[PDB]
Amino acid sequence: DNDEYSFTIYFEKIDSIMALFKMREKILNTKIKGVKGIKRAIVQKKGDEYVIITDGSNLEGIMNVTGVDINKIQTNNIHEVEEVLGIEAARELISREI
Amino acid sequence: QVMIERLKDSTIQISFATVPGRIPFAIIMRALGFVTDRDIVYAVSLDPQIQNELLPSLEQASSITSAEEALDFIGNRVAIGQKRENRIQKAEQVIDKY
Amino acid sequence: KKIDISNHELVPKHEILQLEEAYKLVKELGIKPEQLPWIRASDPVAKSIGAKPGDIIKITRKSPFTGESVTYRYVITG
Amino acid sequence: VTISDIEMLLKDTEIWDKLLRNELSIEEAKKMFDDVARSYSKAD
Repeated sequence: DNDEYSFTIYFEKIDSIMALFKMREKILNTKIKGVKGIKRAIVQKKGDEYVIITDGSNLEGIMNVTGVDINKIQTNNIHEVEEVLGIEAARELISREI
Repeated sequence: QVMIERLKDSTIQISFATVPGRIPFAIIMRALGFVTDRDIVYAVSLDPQIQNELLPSLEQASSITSAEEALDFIGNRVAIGQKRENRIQKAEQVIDKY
Repeated sequence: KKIDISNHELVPKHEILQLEEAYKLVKELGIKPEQLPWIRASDPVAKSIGAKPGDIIKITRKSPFTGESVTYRYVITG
Repeated sequence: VTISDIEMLLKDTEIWDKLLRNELSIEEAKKMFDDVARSYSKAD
């Protein structure tokens, strides 16, 4: 530890000018929360209920998320729902999208 | 046209039309008369923060520490299956012309 | 993943047609059985009802023109 | 895997063709259908 909101890693094992920047970039690319694929989520009010509009698409991950109505989720991706739900669901989604 | 890249691994490569492939920055710097790494990092800038980014590119050319080694590296890039002499004069002439 | 998807609002109703009904349909339509639209046996909905290749699946769908519309698919290997 | 699926498809087509020509009745057609299904479900 160094400060209230600042620390330092010492990497005493590695002895190379190369791969130190690689470790830095690997650290900078580490996920801390959220599900993969989603960029940002926005809460909106449609009627008397609250919905979430998402700039990413990850159907299975959202189905795994607690507090999500699995039987009413709708997505913009047709191949995802085709692989997850089936071919008739993909047909209906194509009709609705057009 | 001369194009300069900054790859994912914090290295800088210069590649133009005549010479195939990419050439590391310190290689071209040595071929043009900059032998000491301090000379390169002070010709780039005087800012320590900017100077810190030159380290991977500086060390990627630690094998080549003389102008002639850079010159015949460029020659090997452009001239294949020739002796050292004609290689170095061809490399220096293509550097001085194109 | 054990989540059941047969209750999703995009999924129509799938049924396995008996051999007599399939034979009557094929004779009345004047076609070979493989001339109907195909459905893979690995489809999640087809797998949920234990469909096997060679069977005919009857699908009931919502429709703004007639309420419920019935179509047929042929189960192929895949 | 793929060859077993192709053999399944070919045998199903043959059974359907035989049934459509009235060569065999319905119950033995069903027995052939599910016998082939069980026989080729082992590989899958």
